[PDB]
Parts: sequence; structure tokens; C-alpha cells
Amino acid sequence: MSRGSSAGFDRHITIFSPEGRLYQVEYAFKAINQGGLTSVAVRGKDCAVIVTQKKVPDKLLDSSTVTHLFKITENIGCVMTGMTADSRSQVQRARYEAANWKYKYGYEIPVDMLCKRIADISQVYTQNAEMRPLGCCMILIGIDEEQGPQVYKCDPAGYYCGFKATAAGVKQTESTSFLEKKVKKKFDWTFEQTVETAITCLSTVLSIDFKPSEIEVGVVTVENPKFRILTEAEIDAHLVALAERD
Amino acid sequence: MDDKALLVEVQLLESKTYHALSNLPKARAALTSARTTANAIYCPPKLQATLD
Amino acid sequence: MSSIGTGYDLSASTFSPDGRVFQVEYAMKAVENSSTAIGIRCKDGVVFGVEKLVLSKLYEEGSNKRLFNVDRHVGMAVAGLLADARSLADIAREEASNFRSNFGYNIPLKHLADRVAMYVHAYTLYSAVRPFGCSFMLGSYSVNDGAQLYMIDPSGVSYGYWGCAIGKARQAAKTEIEKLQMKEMTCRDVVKEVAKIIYIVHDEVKDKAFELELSWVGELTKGRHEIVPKDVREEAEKYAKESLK
Amino acid sequence: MSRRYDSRTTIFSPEGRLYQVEYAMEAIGHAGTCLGILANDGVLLAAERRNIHKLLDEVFFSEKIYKLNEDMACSVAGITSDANVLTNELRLIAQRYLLQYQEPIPCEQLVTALCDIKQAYTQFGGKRPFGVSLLYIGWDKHYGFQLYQSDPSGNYGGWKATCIGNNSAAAVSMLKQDYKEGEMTLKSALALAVKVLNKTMDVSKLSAEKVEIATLTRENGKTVIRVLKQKEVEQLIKKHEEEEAKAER
Amino acid sequence: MSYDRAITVFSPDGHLFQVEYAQEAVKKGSTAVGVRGRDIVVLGVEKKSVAKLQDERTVRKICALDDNVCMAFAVVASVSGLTADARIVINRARVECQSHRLTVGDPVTVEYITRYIASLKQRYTQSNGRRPFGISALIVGFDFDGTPRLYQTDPSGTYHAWKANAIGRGAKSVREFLEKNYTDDAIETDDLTIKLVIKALLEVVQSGGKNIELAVMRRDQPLKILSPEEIEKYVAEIEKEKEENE
Amino acid sequence: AEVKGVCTEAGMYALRERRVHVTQEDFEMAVAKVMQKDSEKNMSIKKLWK
Amino acid sequence: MAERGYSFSLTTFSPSGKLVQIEYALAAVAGGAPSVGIKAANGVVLATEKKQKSILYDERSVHKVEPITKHIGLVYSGMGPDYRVLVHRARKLAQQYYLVYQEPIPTAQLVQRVASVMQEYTQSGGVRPFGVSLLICGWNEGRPYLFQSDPSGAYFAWKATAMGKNYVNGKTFLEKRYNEDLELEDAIHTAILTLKESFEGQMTEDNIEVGICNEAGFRRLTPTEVRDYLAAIA
Amino acid sequence: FEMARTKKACLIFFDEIDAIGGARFDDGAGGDNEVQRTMLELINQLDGFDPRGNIKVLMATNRPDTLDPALMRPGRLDRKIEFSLPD
Amino acid sequence: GSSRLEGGSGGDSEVQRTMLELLNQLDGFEATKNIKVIMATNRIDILDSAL
Repeated sequence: MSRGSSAGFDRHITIFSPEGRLYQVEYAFKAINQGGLTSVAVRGKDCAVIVTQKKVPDKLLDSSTVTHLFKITENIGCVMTGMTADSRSQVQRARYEAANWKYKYGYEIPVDMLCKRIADISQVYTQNAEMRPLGCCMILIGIDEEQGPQVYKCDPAGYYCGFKATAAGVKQTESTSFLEKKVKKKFDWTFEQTVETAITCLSTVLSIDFKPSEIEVGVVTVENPKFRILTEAEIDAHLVALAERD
Repeated sequence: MDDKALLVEVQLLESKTYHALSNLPKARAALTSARTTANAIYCPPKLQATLD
Repeated sequence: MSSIGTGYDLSASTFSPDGRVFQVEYAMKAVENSSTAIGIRCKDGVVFGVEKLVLSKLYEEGSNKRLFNVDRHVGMAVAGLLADARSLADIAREEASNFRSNFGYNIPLKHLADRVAMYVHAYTLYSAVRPFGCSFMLGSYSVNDGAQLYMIDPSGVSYGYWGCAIGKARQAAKTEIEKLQMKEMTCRDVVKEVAKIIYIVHDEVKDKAFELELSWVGELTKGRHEIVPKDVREEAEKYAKESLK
Repeated sequence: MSRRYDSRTTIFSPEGRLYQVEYAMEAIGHAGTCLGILANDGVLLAAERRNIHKLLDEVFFSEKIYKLNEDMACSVAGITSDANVLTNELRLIAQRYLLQYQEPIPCEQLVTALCDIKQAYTQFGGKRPFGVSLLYIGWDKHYGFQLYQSDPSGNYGGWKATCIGNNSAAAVSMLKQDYKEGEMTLKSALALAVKVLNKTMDVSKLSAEKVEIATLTRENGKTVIRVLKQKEVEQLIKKHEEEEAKAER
Repeated sequence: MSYDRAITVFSPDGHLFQVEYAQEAVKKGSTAVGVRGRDIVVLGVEKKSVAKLQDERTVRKICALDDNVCMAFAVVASVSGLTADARIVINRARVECQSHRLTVGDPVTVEYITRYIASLKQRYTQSNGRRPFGISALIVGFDFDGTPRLYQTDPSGTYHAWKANAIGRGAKSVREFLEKNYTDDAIETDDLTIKLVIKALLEVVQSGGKNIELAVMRRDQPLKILSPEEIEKYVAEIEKEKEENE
Repeated sequence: AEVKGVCTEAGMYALRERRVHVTQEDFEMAVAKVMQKDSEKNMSIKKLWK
Repeated sequence: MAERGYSFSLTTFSPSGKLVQIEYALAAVAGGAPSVGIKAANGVVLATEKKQKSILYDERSVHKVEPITKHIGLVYSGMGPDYRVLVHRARKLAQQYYLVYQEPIPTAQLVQRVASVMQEYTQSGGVRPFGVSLLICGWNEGRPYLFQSDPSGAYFAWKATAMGKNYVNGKTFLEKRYNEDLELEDAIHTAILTLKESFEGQMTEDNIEVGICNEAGFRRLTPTEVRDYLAAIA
Repeated sequence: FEMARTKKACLIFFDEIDAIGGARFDDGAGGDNEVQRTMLELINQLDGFDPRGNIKVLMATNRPDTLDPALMRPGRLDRKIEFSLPD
Repeated sequence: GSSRLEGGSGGDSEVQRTMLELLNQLDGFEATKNIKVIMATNRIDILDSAL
């Protein structure tokens, strides 16, 4: 046998393969690519930024309540990349846990506590053969109190890790390697500077070339205690500067 | 320890000295001994060049 | 694939190397089989137009109806299998009823839609149960949250629409919406439009025969989800028939 | 979906065996020598120590000699993995019995509580049985000195001398040949056990890194459970080794 | 529980598979004979497989459920003792016997235990993800009456009383030789009943007193399990009686 | 195979030194070179040959 | 929100007499990052590779090297998600123990607890075992301690152990380089060398994490301190 | 099938297809390809652009669970009769 | 052929088992034999019931 374990069960249910790691788990990372969404997140010292498509496909779909930037809670917000069905499901579960934490535990929620908490849950889903390793990936922004602005991304596999720069989506590998060159030729991060880096990476990689109504940018700022979308006004001012950049 | 570059170095230095005294069996024996410990693939290219 | 005894359509925990889930997809093809249910957001309410399938010759009104009241001011139009729709009606109505009791204000559609979608989505994840074989719209008017239209599919997505169609004709029917300016428009005029779209889309092989049911939830009903009067139905029926000729 | 994957290994076979217990039976045989012999003043266990390196911490008393109670001790043949969960559970059971009764627990009473659990896995549930077979040694008031063996479904048998593991047939026959039903003392009993382990094991002189021997001896009316140290073991090896030397001549 | 996978499902042959698989496993071996006397009932098993190095005192293959109820068991394979399988039926039956004696002031009868065996096998059948035990038990005991009884059960859970029965290695063959030996004198004299059990066991394979273990019950007095030394003396006296009749 | 590898490795050394007879020195270097192959066999828990 | 779970036989014995799942789990840990633990007998030192192969990872608080409690730590090799739940679980047991005794949980005691978890994952169906090998360290009750727990649910005692890629060579390099009755300084030096003998090549201080364990506690050193060490080793 | 049609009155008794009749799938090692091949050939000439000729068909299966949806519908399976265990 | 081995106890053991069967009874050459069938293996797992 070749071309998947069809005489075997290993992509049918969750159990380790003869090769070590599961077919199914690897396959979950392939479900992200289906969403059509690519997110680029850039970590700064002024804000931690997310740039994602506002993009609507008709007159019939809202854009006054359809967004992939989500306010988990005031300080910490996130973007979901991949399957839309799984996307909402994690957001609500995250929202309830965030209120419950704040109420009982009394601690303000950094980037790590939401990220790590979801990640452990998404391990249980991967571990059960009833549930499936997630169809979405969550990239969080939020201000860590000791570190400063932080960008984390948690895997549908159930791993969390910190990132100075990250990308998730259809072109996961292409955008991260592109952004790697930008880190290497380092930018002293101002407000405008983190936002600029994120949009140039995504514009080159998709090769659409975005304008301000087509993207929506999410910041969690050090003077904003709440999560805010920058919308078109600030984006256009940066956008022109991008053409003049290089 | 022979799984190391460092051991090769002492043995080479010694072989040069016995040669000068005109302790010729000693220098010869010590020279093969350095090459035996040099075989290890834990030795970096440069150590090999000096050994020749 | 479709004929198999392990995974694929047995499961939905399964993934292909593409990433697909076939069972969740088979549930989508199921909503497609029966006629169209449209629900149009106005800045003042929602108007529905539903084909109500006439499956016999000894019909009475409300028989195999697809119009449900989730809350006092929410209506729900379903398309696809009615078996799955009845269980979905109980779950949605229950989440709304408790909401009214506790919060004491009119359920925001954005909240209700998130909860039912999560429930559909819990089944699509699972290989332990199949997921519902219908797709539904929830549509509502309130002055505490405005006029809202939401749509939930067999996958477990909730996103707001300003004019939606579910059922066989939906790719054709949706096109007719882009033609219409419906975001700003009285619920009185929009009833005339939902009725004419349905009459033209229907053909004798999507389903044998239908009974026209339109519903109000807008400025006219004063924020109540009710069925349209005999008068309203007939003039909207007439305009559908005159446009059909 | 779910039944198809279930290989139906929980099914009875017409012959009257459980497939799983039989496959577990093989897991015990791959694994090292564990033998227990009865003696008339104490009783001893000899188990194969399989942890030989020159860098060993020895964070445990032993990784095969387990003192389950403060009146029982046991040795292992099977898989270390199963042995670790199991060994803990054996401790709660031995210890609760000690609380209620306040007298040393029979070796027979100790195998039976576990047996229910073993059986449960095999018959239904589709859960693996434990990969170890345990030789429990003890003294209880009622019979005097006893040795009990448990198997992968909890099948029990009282034995004066028994052996399971690697070259189980060879060890038990040999021991059957010299000794038949309790003909020796505690001193001689250690010398046979190490001798058997010697032949069975690849190293034919042994050391204390290769063997670990545990004694359970009734002194001043109370059961003493002691894992013997490396020093005591070398003395026992030299006694058997010397006895072998005379044999040849 | 989570396990509900089928092990038993009904046949068009009008049977339950496990029960029949069990029934043949008592055809193929583990001779257990019981005779009912007129003061005392004796049951005997042949094989504990005493290879002259094993213990004989503490090994029990006849277990006292109560002090007036005892059972001897059989079902064999390559895994020869199914002592484990028996040990469950033995423990649940032990509590139930005692329990019946607390509630109902009559000493528990064999007829109660036999219905209780018929329901345990069945209950395991109806429950999801569960399988009938392979055991067949010769339930011996005393009623309210003080009358000696011997009852026999099968792996399905159907019970009959019988004066003398043999099961294992040809159930009918051992029983038809034994049928001549069942006479009015044999049942009356208690000592002759002890010999009747031993005399049947000897037909399949002869000799061994250690292989043979039998337990005796007299009146409502506690179970007495006989020493092997008592058996050896008895087989020697049985062998001479065979030469006398014949 | 390893033991024979000592003689075989020895010959490479005799050419290098430019001898006509495989001296003791050739053998010293050979044992150590063969010991490195052994070490590789052990690391991989599979044979070298493929 | 309607499920009973499935428990099925791929977690029962094969005819070979060895468990089908355990062999595969051991394969997952072999593919992992190499990890050495050395008991000095002057403190326990644990070293792992910091990297994940892109060094666009912030890791100034996210580490592979995590304290469980005041002086016991875990270092892992193998799977990242599975380790994350094991780190979290291990802590929870530590604090439970902390409530009753006042002392933090011994390495000897902790492994058995963790071992039960590894066991549930193997023995019940509809799950699969964790594919993470653990090096558990502590200094408590007057002696420093190093334990190994492999993914099956076995725990083994070693005084110098190596893991991951070229687990075999690490154990032999440890045998050779490190001798008994040497100090703590010597121990720290030898671990980075075992990691050199176990995946070779270029090292930065963001490609290695080194953490030292004493009764003062387990701490993972800052990027600078690790940098000074690098220069020492070949 | 062609030979059958030309001769005068044919009955083709397709004997015992359990897994030699199985539903279309592919495993990428050989697949069900060879099995479905016979199956599919019988479908192409029967329905075809030419109908079944002078050919009567009788099927013996112990597993209808295996068969393709094409075979199970009428035009070569007009009436289903169960010859099973008797009364 | 490592894949043949773990698959069901060897396709190479299959050839050995059959040759061993043929050799157990054959013609009048059961009496005398000067043709053996020899196996090299390094596992005990591969060994079926006749081996």
C-alpha cells in the first residue's frame, strides 16, 4: 500500500501511523489553506498589528458585522484563518473563558493566557477520535505586561509559541519567508512602521495589491485598552508611502 | 579522549621535538600515533591540513 | 468514497489531503433538493418569501410549514430537509426564550446565530453524529438592535446578510437581489418583490407544487413576526403572476 | 465506522481462550527472568536487573523489585510500562487490607482484587491487558510462607517454585529437577535462584548489576521486607559459582 | 461507558454466539462431576495440573460462595484455567448469597443461585459492549429443608437439578458409566457418595490424587476442602472395587 | 566484515606512505579508522550496507 | 454536543505480543529535538535546542525548558502540543502535593503520576499515546536526581541520558566525555558538547537553551550567559 | 454479451459475485480497478446507445451490500426475489 | 522486503513455509532427503506455527 493508509486506519481516526506522526494531523494544516484568507501579523513596540481581508463578495453579504478581526475581550483580540465554521466556534469559547477568568481569577488576561488555554483545548480535539484537529489557526495580538506588544500564534495541532513576526494561510510558507528578510534588514518600530511591513508582505505575496477598503487592520495600542480597527483613513496614508518605499 | 582534535595536537608537537634531539624511533612512533587519533571525523578541516 | 464502511461519509472527523470533509458537504447537497426560501433585510424589518411544499391534495394551511417563530420578533425560514429543521427549531427557540427571561430585552440576532451555529458545528466536527440536513435564515426587527438577517448553513457558520436565499434556485434568486435596492426600502414594497422572484424560479421538477407564504416582521407588524394578511398575500401573488406572464 | 476498526479481539474463541490474554502471554516470555522459591524460614525472589550502565542514579530502590506493602514484595516479568501503573495500584490494595485486617495480606487475596480489572479489559472494553505477570512473595498467618503467581487476565495459581519470562521452561524444569516441594532452607534457596538466573541469562558469571535478589523473612513474629544490596548479592553469586565448578569434576 | 462495540449480536440460527463458543469449551475438557447424596453432596474437579512442584493447600478451583452453597467450575482452552472468568462470577455470587441470607431468614437455596447465574449471563448479553462468561458451574447446596441438592448450570443460563451428572471430555460418556454406580445404597451411605465423585473422574484419565480435588459439604455446616492425601488413599480403594464388580 | 576491513584499510595506508609491505604503522591507523565505522553501525541501529 | 466517545481495538495486543502503538510513539520521540540530562551530583543540568527552524520566534518567555515548581523542571523532546498539556498537568499535580506537604513533589514520585496519564492514552481506545520523552530533574532531600520517562509510560533511572536524534551516540559520548566525581561546571560544559555530538553544526544563543537545577531552584539562563558558554566548547 | 445477443435465446447466469462485483473505488496500488472493469463493461453494452439484445440475466449475489447503484435499479433487475432460508 | 515482514509475518516466510511443507512429504523421496530448505531471519515474530 501507497497513497494513504486506506487498508489501515490512520486517516480515519486518530491513532499514530507506522511513520510516526499522523496523516490526519498534517492534513488539518491543509484545511487552513482552503479558507482563502491569509493573515500577516507584525510585532512592533507601538502596537501589535494584524492585516486581513475586509473583502466582501457581494452586496448581499454584510461588512458591518463580517470581519475576521475579532475582539476576544478588550485588551486581547485575534484573527482566524481557515475554515469559517471552526472559526466562530473557537471565538465564542474563547470569549466565555475570558469573562470567566476575569471574574473568578481577577487577573487581567495577557496574550499568553488566552493563547495557551485554547491550545491545550485544541490538543484534546486532536487527541479524540470523535473530534478533528482544527480547521482554523488563531493569531493573537494583545499587550503583554512584562514584554510589551506580543504576537502569538497557536497551531490547530495544540502548540503555542511566541513570534516577532508570523503569517498563516494559503501562502503560510511564502509570507513568513518574505517577512524574514524584513526582520533581517531590521526596522526600529514606530506606529506607522509595523503597519507598513505587514501590508507590503501581504501585497507582494498574494500579488493582488490591496487598497484600504480591501483590508482591515487591527491594532491593540499601548494607549488603547480596547481592540480597534484602524479602517481606511490611516491605511491610505501608509499605502502611498508603501509605493514610495523602495 | 581520542574523539577530539585536541589530542592530535599534543602528539604532533612532541614528534617535532624528538626529531630535533635525534630520538628518531620516538619521533616516528609519535607521528603515527597523531595520525591514528586524527582519523576521527570529529576533527575539523584545518587540523587535518596541519597534520599533513 | 460514498460507498464505504469506514470513515468518509461515516465520519466527519476525517480529512482528506485536500482538507475536505465529505459528510458536512453531503449535508450541504441535502439543503439544495427543495425549493427556495428567501429573506430580505430592509432598514426597517425582514420580509420572507417561502415556497410551502404541497405534497398532497388534502392540504390545510400551516401543513409542512417552514415558518417558525424563534422569538416573538424573530422568524425562521428553513430550506432543505424538514426533519432536521424541526429539531433545529426547538434548539433555537429554547436559546431565545431563556435569553428573554434573563436579559429582559430583545435577543440580538448576532448572539442567537452564534449559539445555533456552534451547535451545528459541534456535530460536523464529530464523527459520532451526522450534521443537520437543512440550512436556515433567522430574520428580525427590533429597535434595541435594528433589523438583522442572519444565515446558518449545515457547516456551522453565522454571518449577517442583507438579502439571502437557501434552496435550489438560490444562485439564480440571489442575482435578482443585486438588481434591487433593498437595504433602504419599505417592507410593504419588498413583499411584492419576494413573491415575484419565487413564482418565476419555480418549475415542476424542483418540487411538484407550492403554496405561497410570505411573512412580516417590520414596521407594518410593529416588530412582530406574523404571517401576512389575506389581502397582502394576494396582491403580492398577483404582482408575481403579472410579472410571470 | 467504530466496530469495523474494532478487531473483535474481545470475542471468545470456540476453543475457550481470549486472544488478548494469549498475545499478552507472549509479552511475558520475551521479557526477563522472574523466579520465586519457597523456603522454610523465609522466602526469596530473584529478578533480572536489566538497567546496566556505568552512569546510573538508582533513584528507586530497584526498577523490578517493588515492595507493595510493609509485609509483601514482588518481582516483575513483562513490560516496564504496565508495571509502573500496576505497581502503584497494588500498593493501595495491599495497604487498605493492612488497615482493616491488621495482619499480613495473603498472596492469594492480593492477586484476586486485580484479577477483576484484568478480566474486565479482556472480555470487553477493548482495552489492553497488563503486559506483566507478577510473582508476589509473602508470609501470612494462616498458611505460613507462600508464593502466588498472577497472569494477564488474573488467572492465579499457588506455587512452591515457579518461573516466568525468558527461558521459562528451562528455569522451571531445572529447578524442578533439584528441588521438589520445599526441600531447602533460606540459605540454599538464594544459591539455587541465582544459579537458575545464571543459566537463563546471557552473562554466565553475573554481577549485582545483572541480578537483583530480594528476601522476605519472618523475624521476631513480624514480616521484614528488604531489597538486598549489591554487596550481599555478590556473596550469593560466589556460592553458586563455586558449586557449579565442582559439578564439572 | 464509551465502549458499545458489538461482541454479541443475534444469529438467525436462534442462538447467541458466545454461549455456544463456551459450551464446546466445556465439551473439550475439564472434567467436573457431581453426585447428590442423602446427607451430603460432593462435587469434584480433576486438574489443577499438579506437576509435583506446585502448591495444593491454597489453590482453589472449588470456591465457597456460602457456607451452604459451593460451586465447582470448568471451561478450558489453551488458556487452561479460566479461573479469572470464574473469579468474577464467584465474588458477585458470594455477596449475593450472604445478602439473601440477611434479608430472608431461610438459608439461601441453590435454586436462588441458579436463577442468579441465568440473569448474570443474560445481563452481560443485553448491555452494550459486553460479553457472557464462559463458565459452567455445579452449584451444590442445602435449602431451608436441609435437603442435599446438586444443580448444574450451562453457559446460557439454564438450570436443572440432577442426582448425578458429569461434564467434560465427553459429558455423556462419564455420566453413562457413572449411571450404573448410582444405586440406592450409594446415595444413602455418605462414604460411598465421596467415592462416586472420585470414581467418575477416574474414567477419562486414571490415577493422580493431587490432580483430583474435591470438596464436601454436610448439612448447613461450612465447606470442607479435602487434603490430596485423603484423595490418594481413596483412588487406591476405588481401583480395587472396579476389579471386584467386574 | 569489520575485521577484514582492517586489512583492506591497511592497504590504502601502505600506498600513501609509499611502502611495498604493509607495515605496523599502517595497521595502527587502520584499527582506529575501522572503529569509526563500527561506531556508525551502532548509532544507526541498522547495518551500513544497503 | 452529542457524543458517547469510541473505544476500539487498535490499542489491544497484536499477535507479535508487543503493543502496536508504543513502537510508533517511540518513533515520534526519535524524530524529536535532542535533549541531554546529566546529574552532576552538584546539581542537575538539562540542555535542549531552543530552535524550531525559523528564528522569527520571540522566546523570551516561551521556552522548551519550563519549571514545574520551585526546583523540579521538565525538558522534553518529541511533540510540542502533547508536551504542552503534560507541562500543565504536571504543575497541577505539583501544587496538589504542595497543599498537603509543603515540599514540592520529588522526581521519583512525580513520574509515577505522569505515567498513569501516558498509560490511559495507550490502553483505552479512541485515543493515542503521548509522543514525548521527558527528562525530569530536581534537587531535594539532600541528593540531585535525574529521571527519564519514555512515551509508553515506562520510567527509567539514568545518571546521564541523551535523547532524540542520535540518542545512541549521545549515550556513548556521555560515557566517554563525562566521568564520575567531577563538578557542576563540568556537567554544564558536557551537555552542550553532547548536543554538538547529537545534531552538530552552527550554534547561537538562540539555538540553545540551558537550564541549571539546584535547591535554589531550576532557572533557564538568559541569552547572554549561554553565549559565554559557547565559546568554551568545540 | 454481444455473443449472447446474436444467438437464439440466451440466459447468462452470472454466478456468485461477492467481492468480484464490488462498488467503484481506488486505492492507488491497483485499486478496485480490475473488478469494476467487468462490472462497467456489462453496464455500457446493456443500457448503452443500443439496449440489451436477446439476453436474459440472472444475478447471484450473497452481498447486495457490495453492488454498484447502477446494477440494483431495474432494466436488468426487474423483480427482486429473496431465495433464502426457508420456512 | 522489510514491508513484507511486519505485514502478516513475511511474504518471504510464505515461500519457506510451503517448501517446508513440500519437503515434509514428497513422493518416495520423503525417506531420503539431501535437499534442505534453510531460512535466515533475525526475528522470532515472523515465525509461523510450522517454524
